[PDB]
Amino acid sequence: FAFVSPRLLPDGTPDVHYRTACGGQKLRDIMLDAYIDLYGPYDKLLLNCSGGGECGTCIVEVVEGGEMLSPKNEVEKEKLKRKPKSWRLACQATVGNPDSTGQMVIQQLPEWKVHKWDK
Amino acid sequence: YMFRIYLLTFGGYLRVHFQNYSSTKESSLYSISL
Amino acid sequence: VNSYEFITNAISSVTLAIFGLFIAYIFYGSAYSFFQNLDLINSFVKRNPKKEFLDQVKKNIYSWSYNRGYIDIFYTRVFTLGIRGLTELTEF
Amino acid sequence: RKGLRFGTDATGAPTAELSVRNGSSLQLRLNDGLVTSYRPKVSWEGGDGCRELLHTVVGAGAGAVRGGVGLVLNEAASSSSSSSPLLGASEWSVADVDSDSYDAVQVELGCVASKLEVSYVVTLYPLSMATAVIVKNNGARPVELTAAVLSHIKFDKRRGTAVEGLRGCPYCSHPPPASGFALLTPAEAMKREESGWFGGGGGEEPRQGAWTVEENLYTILKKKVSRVYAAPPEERKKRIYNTAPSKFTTIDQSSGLGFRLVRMGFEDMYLGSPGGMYDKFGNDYFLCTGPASILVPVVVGPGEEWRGAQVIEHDNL
Amino acid sequence: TITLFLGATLALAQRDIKRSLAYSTMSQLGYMMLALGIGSYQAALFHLI
Ligand SMILES: CCCCCCCCCCCCCCCC(=O)OC[C@H](CO[C@@H]1O[C@H](CS(=O)(=O)O)[C@@H](O)[C@H](O)[C@H]1O)OC(=O)CCCCCCCCCCCCCCC
Ligand code: SF4
Repeated sequence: FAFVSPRLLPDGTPDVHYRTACGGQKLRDIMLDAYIDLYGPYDKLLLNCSGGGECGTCIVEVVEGGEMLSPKNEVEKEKLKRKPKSWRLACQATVGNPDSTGQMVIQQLPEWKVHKWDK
Repeated sequence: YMFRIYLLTFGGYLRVHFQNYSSTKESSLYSISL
Repeated sequence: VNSYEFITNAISSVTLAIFGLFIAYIFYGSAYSFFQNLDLINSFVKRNPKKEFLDQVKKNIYSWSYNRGYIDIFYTRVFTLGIRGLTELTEF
Repeated sequence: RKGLRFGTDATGAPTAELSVRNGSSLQLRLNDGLVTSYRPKVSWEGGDGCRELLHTVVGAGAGAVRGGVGLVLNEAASSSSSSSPLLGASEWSVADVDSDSYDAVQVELGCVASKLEVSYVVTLYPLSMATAVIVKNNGARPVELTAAVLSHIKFDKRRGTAVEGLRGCPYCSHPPPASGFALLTPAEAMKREESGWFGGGGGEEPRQGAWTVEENLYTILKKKVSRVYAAPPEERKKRIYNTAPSKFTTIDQSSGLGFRLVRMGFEDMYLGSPGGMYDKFGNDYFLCTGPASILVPVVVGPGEEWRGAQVIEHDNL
Repeated sequence: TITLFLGATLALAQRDIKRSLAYSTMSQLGYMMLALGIGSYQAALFHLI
């Protein structure tokens, strides 16, 4: 159980959600399991979507549990020139299947947040 | 697709501001007091 | 009346037109209106069978359109990289 | 009296027309916590916006059998399952009104000396009203509560009225009935919510849930379509990391308006609707829905504080 | 009938209005180019207008 905790879409104090996840998949599918929104204001049909690809519209910001993810690819190094070193793509990242005793906290899509004003 | 464009950019909530992703309208409104 | 064959041809045309408009309204159109019945929408997520396959089609189609119809990259990796070496050759 | 940008008026009972420099205004009663009407600015052309709560007509004397936000607090009596002892029928004291501008106004009611110290804060922003409760307790033993708000929203036609955004909650199809939950209704909301039309979901105490019903909800099979949507009662709300449920949204396919119902500090959501025994309560449609913490007892402590706040955003200018 | 279908299937998922419009007008010029290739240009000119 790679226990995950989402800091969702900045709201007043926090906007935390909780989710118990068995590691092994990517971040995209493991989020779309716990039904928490990742693709910002991006709809089903064709907008930025379809997983493991180009556009890069999922920019999850990792705060806690960073030392449990797969290492960064070079597509992440490419599509994230604007990044602070913190966040990654999460559509080409995986959590280890053997890390069933992890503890990871994630803030969802940035550029729609006003935070680090907290803690 | 010609109607995809129209439905995308003329019907909705002005996704810049619709208070699910961005909060830039009213937050500093002093909720329950001391 | 109007030519029956042309009548039926125009009917088929506008049928495909309204079908395209309808799928567009289903996917992108809002829900607060009265033209997204949403009963079916409330069903074609519940028993969506081929979501494991369909999305891959997505993973293809978008990956194409963002790549601008790869023919564009072709002229890049052939022509403007062919002459760039041809000039070097005719220099040496 | 005191007043900066409104008037503490009286019509049958003391009230207040909390207003802002946008047109939106709420008509709060001072006799209780029952807000009566809330008129935001929804559209642009038309001078102002008008999509209020369902405010039933005056009845016996001063009436008040209307509902619409009325905070229903109680005490989970440590004698039986009688979670309906009292609202603490007592006085109500206005205090320390503030505005900070002409686009925000909030009143602070207080009630003490029978139960613990209860404070009630009602706020009006340029867009969104909000209700918050503080339940400061101390004495012999820790006491308990239910802390429910109801907020009977008005909907258009009962045939194109539904809700989006939940899609995932354990949904705990078990309703403790006769007030939604949390008896001591705001002098009226609805009574004896039951279903006798056809086969309704749930064995009246499941957590069938695992919702996975799609984007919409199509709440039409009503007069008992009412179920707490929170986490199950300690079957999963026991261990660590117990999958916090949700935050709400609404839809009405015949008008085109939205009213998000955010909860803060509460635990559940009472999506409940009539549509059966409805021709006795008006014309168009309505439904009672709000947050609370009632699925388990709410032991607070001997010298501690409780918190809870519903916010009605619309984001539909 | 090649450039028609090609311009058509590239307006998909292109999220730039001044770009999707260009893809659409190329997919539309496909129709004129086809109509000229069958002799009945008397309707191709009308479609262009
Ligand atoms: C139905 C079957 C069809 C099969 C295919 C048929 C294709 C026929 C047409 C070929 C494609 C032409 C695309 C032109 C794209 C373009 O203009 O790029 C722009 C670049 C700009 O240069 C570069 O421009 C750069 C700026 S930028 O990158 O362009 O922004 C600049 O930085 C750089 O220094 C500079 O070198 O142009 C070039 O580099 C090369 C120009 C193309 C040269 C073509 C020569 C003639 C070819 C005839 C082929 C005949 C085939 C049959 C023979 C019997
Ligand atoms: S991978 Fe690139 S394209 Fe596929 S979904 Fe994640 S972001 Fe959208």
